Amino acid sequence: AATFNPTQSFLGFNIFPTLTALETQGLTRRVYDGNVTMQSGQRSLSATGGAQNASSGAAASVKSGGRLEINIPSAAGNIVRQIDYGLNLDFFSPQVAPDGTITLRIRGQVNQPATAITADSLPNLIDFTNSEAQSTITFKNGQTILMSGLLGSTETTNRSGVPFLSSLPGVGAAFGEKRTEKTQSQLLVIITGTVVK
Amino acid sequence: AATFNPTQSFLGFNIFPTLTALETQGLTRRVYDGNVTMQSGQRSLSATGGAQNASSGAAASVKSGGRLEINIPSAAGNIVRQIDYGLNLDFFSPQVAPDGTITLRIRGQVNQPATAITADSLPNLIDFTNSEAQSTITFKNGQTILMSGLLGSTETTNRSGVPFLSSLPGVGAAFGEKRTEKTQSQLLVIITGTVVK
Amino acid sequence: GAQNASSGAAASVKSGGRLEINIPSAAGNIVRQIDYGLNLDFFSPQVAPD
Amino acid sequence: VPQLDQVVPQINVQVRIQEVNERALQSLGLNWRATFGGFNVAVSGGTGL
Amino acid sequence: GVTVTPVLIKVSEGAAPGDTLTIQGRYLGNAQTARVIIGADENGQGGTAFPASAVQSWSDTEIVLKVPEGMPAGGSWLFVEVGGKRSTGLRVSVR
Amino acid sequence: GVTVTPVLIKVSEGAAPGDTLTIQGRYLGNAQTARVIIGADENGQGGTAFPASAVQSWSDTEIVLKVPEGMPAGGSWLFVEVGGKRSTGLRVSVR
Amino acid sequence: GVTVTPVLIKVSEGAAPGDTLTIQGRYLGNAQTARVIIGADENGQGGTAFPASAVQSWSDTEIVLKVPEGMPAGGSWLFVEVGGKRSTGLRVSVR
Repeated sequence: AATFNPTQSFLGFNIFPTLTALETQGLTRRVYDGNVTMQSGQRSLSATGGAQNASSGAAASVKSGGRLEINIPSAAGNIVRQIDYGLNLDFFSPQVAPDGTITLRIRGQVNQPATAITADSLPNLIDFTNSEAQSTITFKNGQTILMSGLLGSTETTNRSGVPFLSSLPGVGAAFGEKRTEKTQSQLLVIITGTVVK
Repeated sequence: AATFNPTQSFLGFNIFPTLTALETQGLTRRVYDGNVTMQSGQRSLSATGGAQNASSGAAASVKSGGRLEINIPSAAGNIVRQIDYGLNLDFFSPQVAPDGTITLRIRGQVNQPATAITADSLPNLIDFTNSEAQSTITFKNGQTILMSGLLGSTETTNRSGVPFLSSLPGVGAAFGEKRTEKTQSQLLVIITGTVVK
Repeated sequence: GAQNASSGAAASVKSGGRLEINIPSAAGNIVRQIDYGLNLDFFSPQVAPD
Repeated sequence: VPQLDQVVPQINVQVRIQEVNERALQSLGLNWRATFGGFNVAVSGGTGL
Repeated sequence: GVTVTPVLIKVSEGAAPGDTLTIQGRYLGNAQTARVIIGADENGQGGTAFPASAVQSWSDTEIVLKVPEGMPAGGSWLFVEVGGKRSTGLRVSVR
Repeated sequence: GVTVTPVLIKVSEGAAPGDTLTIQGRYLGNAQTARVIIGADENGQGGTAFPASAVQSWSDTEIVLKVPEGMPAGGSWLFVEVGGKRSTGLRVSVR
Repeated sequence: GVTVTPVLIKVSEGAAPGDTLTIQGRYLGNAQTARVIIGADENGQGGTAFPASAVQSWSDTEIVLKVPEGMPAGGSWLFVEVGGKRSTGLRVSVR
């Protein structure tokens, strides 16, 4: 942004520069290891206290985290729900063969509320950071199998400034800005099991 | 963030530093040990006082904590519920063999309201820190078995500052910030039982 | 009790967030889940002896 | 029964979703105003002469 | 060398001097790498280790022992330490 | 030359010295380009590599090994490093 | 002369030295105008081109190759460059 003034004239040369530079890193880990003991032809349990839960039909379960209780009266049937966050592990239909081969349906889920529940919240819309998987696997007694995996990556790499000068290698940042970001992620769900004599 | 001023000039060198350092630890334990005496073909009890409870179908129970009573009128059927917190232990279908082999369904649950109930609270959404498990186990008279276990871990490890200088080992913290957090957790549910002659 | 677009999938994997929606209505309540981030759904995975 | 109770294959399927976007902008403009005897000329980009 | 926490899933009953004590778990290692500790508290502190001569079998998922003479009778906690790493405990009743 | 991360999908049980250990994956490469590391932690650090003489077969989707003498018993992590690039790990139990 | 981006739709499995690698696409050109590059990264950088003697057939919708000796084993990206223009890539597993 250059201008010319034909009526005045500055004295000498002034440069008035200003520099800015920033660097950052982060690293988040979160690990869960859950055991459940169960039987071959195990059925689900129907207690539910009248509320609806996504793990009602599971033969076995383990949870750790929180739980939202929702009681909304309606003329088409009341909305009475339970939403669980934290860690949820559900096991469905765990048949075992005389060899020791285990067949099983596993869900597994890690989630958190995106923003805290503050007693002024309404149950009409909730945001819930979430990661989930579900499938059926078969393995023999003592083996280890990966049910699901997910690898991610991003990059943004912006740049701005003077035409043809901000794009020069190295000295380009003397004529504008520059910014770059990179992200990585990994999610692994691993299953093993043994027969308990 | 560096600047230059071609019109003035400071006298000498000044450094104006500022240091900050913090360390922290925490450790929470919480333990429950519950007994219940019961029979082999024991059935549930249906009292309920008209309210719905998640332990109505349990052959035996033990509770300690609190209990929310909810009375919401509705045109599709009133919502009349009870939500128990603290410790809840439910036993379902406790058959015992002449050997002394005990088969049993156990739920077990520890939970607390996330924020205190204050008589201005509404029953439409409640937050309830929670941990739970349920499964069927079989063991002989006098043995001990783990029904469920859960091991956790986190880490955050942020870092920020001057490019390439804040990342140097040791002296990196002289050019910016640094932060690290770590968490561990363990949850164990263990069952034993004896025949009472 | 909620409606999700991946209910009929044989296998799934998700990572991102999830919107929970509870709207009472006289024609039937709107109880939905909307997932964002990454959604991968697999339907009907037959494998031949080859 | 021997045919309905056989082992069926177990598989692992991998899906990759890839997305790349690029941008490029280029602006350039002169905006002056001249005053000589009697005349007053202004040239801009929004309005012309 | 040992990074994974061992898990104790089941112990048998009794445990009188001369009886057979069976332990079942997941990452239990070797009899040349690990040891069983009995009489400990909830945190694994205290307690006395079984002698190596008390071991009848030791797989990675099952340990069979013979209870020696001189163990502390009453209730206590049992742990398995594999390569210096402590397992999850179980309560045992020494007769 | 190797840009894609190898994926480990299944390992077998046991792994006592003299037993056969089978690994199944996707981009596992060659026995002349890659190596198997056992005894590592969650991040792949530490651990000891299998000798090249322990390899019975090595396809891009299956590795078959013979467990040598001297591996650390107990639980640990197994990785495959193809062309210097580390795979996703699996937990293995050395007997 | 070449304005349209080639599209790679399918590659076969295996790719061990001496095996046959088949590629199917849309605007794949001529063997005298284009070349196949293997071992590249997600962006097409790096990688080594197949020799012209490795080509068995080359239509505008199918390329058939013989894998030479010396390719980098493991996972990598495969591209076809037609008249200097790069295609969309596919991941290939060199044995």
